Amino acid sequence: SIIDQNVQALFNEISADAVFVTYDGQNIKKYGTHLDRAKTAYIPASTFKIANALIGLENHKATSTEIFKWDGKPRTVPVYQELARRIGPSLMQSELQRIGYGNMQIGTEVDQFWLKGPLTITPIQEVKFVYDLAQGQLPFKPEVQQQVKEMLYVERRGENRLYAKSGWGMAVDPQVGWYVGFVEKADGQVVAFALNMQMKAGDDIALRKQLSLDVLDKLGVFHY
Repeated sequence: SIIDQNVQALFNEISADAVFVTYDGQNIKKYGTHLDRAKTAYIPASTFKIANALIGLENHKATSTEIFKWDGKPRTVPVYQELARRIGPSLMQSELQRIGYGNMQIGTEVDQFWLKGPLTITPIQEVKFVYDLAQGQLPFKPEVQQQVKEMLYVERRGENRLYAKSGWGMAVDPQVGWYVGFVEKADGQVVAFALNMQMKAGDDIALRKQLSLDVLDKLGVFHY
């Protein structure tokens, strides 16, 4: 109660339209200025990178070394567009259906469907997806799930490990901002999370991360 309250107090300090969803395998919890956002569908933007990498590796369209290398070039970080193209529309479509990702619609010959639509996904879907990833519970090779996990690795605090992916849909209006991830605790326990907020042009690039970390701190889940 008092922790939930204290988190709710935090969202007074900023005027952004936002939700923060957590999932621990059992309960969805929702915090923020506009809780309706949790069950609203938005374009994944670069959060799609999570599905693209999994699908690419599972169907032998890239190795993890190749993806890790592409991700680390002098250069945020976007979907590996060449890999999406190697997967191709037919396979992407059937793989997204197979795994149940968002609305599972990519259109027909849409180049960057994660940026333009028609693909969308709720925060609640996002947070359950990366939870499944964290626990090896997606229908992919365990090795593939582990190597996608490590692509998302941000930070360690003790043996509490933070994993995250940011997104910013600049081509939809209103624009959408994502910070999706999970904290894998030292014991083994996992708390998945999703920041979803409305973005503007000229907004601070660092705010999604910093707001998420402040929530995770208040929640007792991770102390950056």
